Amino acid sequence: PMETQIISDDTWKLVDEIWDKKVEEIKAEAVIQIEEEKKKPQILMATHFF
Amino acid sequence: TLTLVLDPFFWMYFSWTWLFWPWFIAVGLAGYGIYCFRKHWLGEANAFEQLGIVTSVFTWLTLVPPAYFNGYLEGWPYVFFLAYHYFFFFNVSVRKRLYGDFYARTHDPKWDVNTPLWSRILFGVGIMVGHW
Repeated sequence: PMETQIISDDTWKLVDEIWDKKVEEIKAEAVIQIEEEKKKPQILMATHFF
Repeated sequence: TLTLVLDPFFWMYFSWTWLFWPWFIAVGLAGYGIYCFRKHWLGEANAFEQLGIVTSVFTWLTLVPPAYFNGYLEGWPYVFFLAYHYFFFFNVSVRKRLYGDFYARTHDPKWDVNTPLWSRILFGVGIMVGHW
Protein backbone atom coordinates (compact mmCIF):
# COMPACT_ATOMS: atom_id res chain seq x y z
CA PRO A 1 0.00 0.00 0.00
CA MET A 2 1.15 3.51 -0.88
CA GLU A 3 -2.02 5.67 -0.87
CA THR A 4 -2.34 7.71 2.31
CA GLN A 5 -5.55 9.41 3.42
CA ILE A 6 -8.01 10.96 0.96
CA ILE A 7 -10.41 13.82 0.86
CA SER A 8 -10.74 14.78 4.55
CA ASP A 9 -12.17 14.18 7.99
CA ASP A 10 -13.86 17.60 7.87
CA THR A 11 -15.75 16.96 4.63
CA TRP A 12 -17.21 13.91 6.36
CA LYS A 13 -18.26 16.29 9.14
CA LEU A 14 -19.95 18.54 6.56
CA VAL A 15 -21.80 15.67 4.88
CA ASP A 16 -22.87 14.39 8.33
CA GLU A 17 -24.09 17.93 9.03
CA ILE A 18 -26.20 18.15 5.87
CA TRP A 19 -27.52 14.63 6.49
CA ASP A 20 -28.61 15.66 9.99
CA LYS A 21 -30.14 18.94 8.75
CA LYS A 22 -32.21 17.11 6.14
CA VAL A 23 -33.24 14.42 8.66
CA GLU A 24 -34.31 17.08 11.18
CA GLU A 25 -36.13 19.06 8.48
CA ILE A 26 -38.05 15.93 7.47
CA LYS A 27 -38.80 15.19 11.14
CA ALA A 28 -40.13 18.71 11.69
CA GLU A 29 -42.06 18.68 8.40
CA ALA A 30 -43.80 15.38 9.21
CA VAL A 31 -45.64 16.41 12.40
CA ILE A 32 -46.23 20.19 12.30
CA GLN A 33 -47.24 20.50 8.65
CA ILE A 34 -51.04 20.64 8.96
CA GLU A 35 -52.68 23.10 11.37
CA GLU A 36 -55.43 25.48 10.26
CA GLU A 37 -57.44 27.97 12.30
CA LYS A 38 -59.49 29.87 9.64
CA LYS A 39 -59.17 31.71 6.33
CA LYS A 40 -61.73 34.51 6.55
CA PRO A 41 -62.01 37.16 3.81
CA GLN A 42 -60.41 40.48 4.75
CA ILE A 43 -62.96 42.74 3.08
CA LEU A 44 -63.11 45.33 5.92
CA MET A 45 -59.62 46.69 5.19
CA ALA A 46 -59.95 49.83 7.30
CA THR A 47 -56.27 50.87 7.15
CA HIS A 48 -56.95 52.09 3.60
CA PHE A 49 -59.87 54.29 4.74
CA PHE A 50 -60.68 54.17 8.47
CA THR B 1 -101.46 31.29 15.47
CA LEU B 2 -104.73 30.56 13.65
CA THR B 3 -106.89 32.62 16.01
CA LEU B 4 -104.35 35.41 15.64
CA VAL B 5 -104.56 35.24 11.83
CA LEU B 6 -108.27 34.86 11.02
CA ASP B 7 -109.33 37.40 13.67
CA PRO B 8 -110.25 40.57 11.71
CA PHE B 9 -109.42 42.77 14.71
CA PHE B 10 -105.80 41.59 14.80
CA TRP B 11 -105.90 42.34 11.08
CA MET B 12 -107.11 45.83 11.96
CA TYR B 13 -104.34 46.32 14.53
CA PHE B 14 -101.46 44.47 12.84
CA SER B 15 -102.05 46.23 9.53
CA TRP B 16 -102.19 49.39 11.67
CA THR B 17 -98.36 49.16 11.68
CA TRP B 18 -97.81 49.18 7.88
CA LEU B 19 -97.54 52.99 7.95
CA PHE B 20 -94.04 52.48 9.35
CA TRP B 21 -92.91 49.75 6.97
CA PRO B 22 -90.02 52.15 6.13
CA TRP B 23 -88.97 52.01 9.81
CA PHE B 24 -89.22 48.22 10.18
CA ILE B 25 -86.23 47.72 7.88
CA ALA B 26 -83.93 50.65 8.72
CA VAL B 27 -83.68 49.62 12.38
CA GLY B 28 -84.03 45.84 12.04
CA LEU B 29 -80.98 45.80 9.77
CA ALA B 30 -78.94 47.63 12.42
CA GLY B 31 -79.17 44.64 14.75
CA TYR B 32 -77.85 42.43 11.96
CA GLY B 33 -75.06 44.94 11.36
CA ILE B 34 -73.94 45.05 14.99
CA TYR B 35 -74.23 41.25 15.32
CA CYS B 36 -72.03 40.80 12.26
CA PHE B 37 -69.64 43.41 13.68
CA ARG B 38 -69.27 41.35 16.85
CA LYS B 39 -68.85 38.16 14.80
CA HIS B 40 -66.09 39.82 12.75
CA TRP B 41 -64.49 41.07 15.97
CA LEU B 42 -64.30 37.44 17.08
CA GLY B 43 -62.90 36.46 13.66
CA GLU B 44 -65.58 34.47 11.75
CA ALA B 45 -67.01 36.88 9.18
CA ASN B 46 -67.95 35.95 5.63
CA ALA B 47 -67.84 38.58 2.89
CA PHE B 48 -71.58 39.28 3.12
CA GLU B 49 -71.40 40.10 6.84
CA GLN B 50 -68.53 42.59 6.44
CA LEU B 51 -70.31 44.13 3.46
CA GLY B 52 -73.29 44.43 5.81
CA ILE B 53 -71.08 46.08 8.43
CA VAL B 54 -69.93 48.85 6.10
CA THR B 55 -73.47 49.03 4.71
CA SER B 56 -74.84 49.48 8.24
CA VAL B 57 -72.38 52.29 8.95
CA PHE B 58 -72.90 54.01 5.60
CA THR B 59 -76.69 53.75 5.38
CA TRP B 60 -77.17 54.64 9.05
CA LEU B 61 -74.96 57.66 8.28
CA THR B 62 -76.56 59.03 5.10
CA LEU B 63 -80.24 58.09 4.80
CA VAL B 64 -81.61 57.83 8.36
CA PRO B 65 -81.20 61.48 9.60
CA PRO B 66 -83.00 63.32 6.75
CA ALA B 67 -85.69 60.63 6.74
CA TYR B 68 -86.06 61.33 10.46
CA PHE B 69 -86.18 65.13 10.09
CA ASN B 70 -88.45 65.63 7.04
CA GLY B 71 -90.32 62.34 6.65
CA TYR B 72 -89.75 62.21 2.88
CA LEU B 73 -86.58 61.13 1.09
CA GLU B 74 -86.32 62.19 -2.55
CA GLY B 75 -83.16 63.24 -4.38
CA TRP B 76 -79.60 63.86 -3.13
CA PRO B 77 -79.60 61.49 -0.06
CA TYR B 78 -80.30 58.56 -2.40
CA VAL B 79 -77.46 59.39 -4.79
CA PHE B 80 -75.03 60.02 -1.94
CA PHE B 81 -75.99 56.69 -0.40
CA LEU B 82 -75.02 55.23 -3.78
CA ALA B 83 -71.87 57.37 -3.97
CA TYR B 84 -70.56 56.36 -0.54
CA HIS B 85 -70.75 52.64 -1.39
CA TYR B 86 -69.28 53.33 -4.82
CA PHE B 87 -66.45 55.12 -2.96
CA PHE B 88 -65.59 52.49 -0.38
CA PHE B 89 -65.61 49.60 -2.89
CA PHE B 90 -62.35 50.85 -4.40
CA ASN B 91 -59.74 49.15 -2.24
CA VAL B 92 -61.50 45.87 -3.06
CA SER B 93 -61.07 46.15 -6.86
CA VAL B 94 -57.44 47.32 -6.74
CA ARG B 95 -56.51 44.71 -4.10
CA LYS B 96 -58.26 41.99 -6.15
CA ARG B 97 -57.05 42.83 -9.68
CA LEU B 98 -53.34 42.72 -8.81
CA TYR B 99 -53.79 39.84 -6.36
CA GLY B 100 -55.14 36.31 -6.00
CA ASP B 101 -57.96 37.00 -3.54
CA PHE B 102 -58.92 39.08 -0.48
CA TYR B 103 -57.00 36.94 2.03
CA ALA B 104 -54.57 38.73 4.33
CA ARG B 105 -50.93 37.90 3.64
CA THR B 106 -47.88 37.61 5.89
CA HIS B 107 -45.83 40.74 6.65
CA ASP B 108 -43.87 42.44 9.43
CA PRO B 109 -45.93 43.64 12.42
CA LYS B 110 -44.32 47.10 12.53
CA TRP B 111 -45.37 48.12 9.00
CA ASP B 112 -49.06 48.86 9.63
CA VAL B 113 -49.60 51.99 11.74
CA ASN B 114 -51.99 51.55 14.65
CA THR B 115 -53.74 54.34 16.56
CA PRO B 116 -55.43 54.29 20.01
CA LEU B 117 -58.93 52.82 20.02
CA TRP B 118 -60.55 55.72 21.89
CA SER B 119 -59.52 58.06 19.06
CA ARG B 120 -61.01 55.69 16.46
CA ILE B 121 -64.33 55.58 18.32
CA LEU B 122 -64.16 59.36 18.73
CA PHE B 123 -63.66 59.72 14.97
CA GLY B 124 -66.68 57.53 14.25
CA VAL B 125 -68.86 59.34 16.79
CA GLY B 126 -67.78 62.74 15.47
CA ILE B 127 -68.60 61.63 11.93
CA MET B 128 -72.08 60.61 13.13
CA VAL B 129 -72.50 63.88 15.02
CA GLY B 130 -71.55 65.92 11.99
CA HIS B 131 -73.84 63.96 9.68
CA TRP B 132 -76.87 64.30 11.97
